[PDB]
Amino acid sequence: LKLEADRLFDVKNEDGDVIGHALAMEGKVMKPLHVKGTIDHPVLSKLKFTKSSAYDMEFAQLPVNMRSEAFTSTSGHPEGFYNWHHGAVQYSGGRFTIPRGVGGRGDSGRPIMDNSGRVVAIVLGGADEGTRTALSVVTWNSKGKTIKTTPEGTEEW
Repeated sequence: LKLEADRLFDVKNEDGDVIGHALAMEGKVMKPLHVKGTIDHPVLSKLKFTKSSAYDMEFAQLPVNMRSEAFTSTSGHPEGFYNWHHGAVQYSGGRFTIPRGVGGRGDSGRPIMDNSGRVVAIVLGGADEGTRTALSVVTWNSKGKTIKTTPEGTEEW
């Protein structure tokens, strides 16, 4: 059996469709800015969100309590395979890549993470490079600063 904390939340549209996800990580609730909807959570949906347009990110501070049920980011990540909801992701030459036909609407927001459980990046969109989809993500470098990879022809999910 799998018992996993309160970290990934649904973001629904007007009639209720899941159009994206929001995550608890490093003391903040966060979600892609382009995802226009409401976080499906009684406490989280009422918080005041700060807009970070240069990274397609929108974040608010995790309530003192929820602070323990949260992910953790990680700077150092070599090439190789990673994990995500739909299976194995793939860091290769500075860009993550998943098979064609896997990514789609509602997949923006979910984390890509290692085997140790640290979040490497968060998904935003994808540009199809023939047989694999290159991912557009918010990732982070050695001295903290977050980077924002965006492939050519990326259509945000």
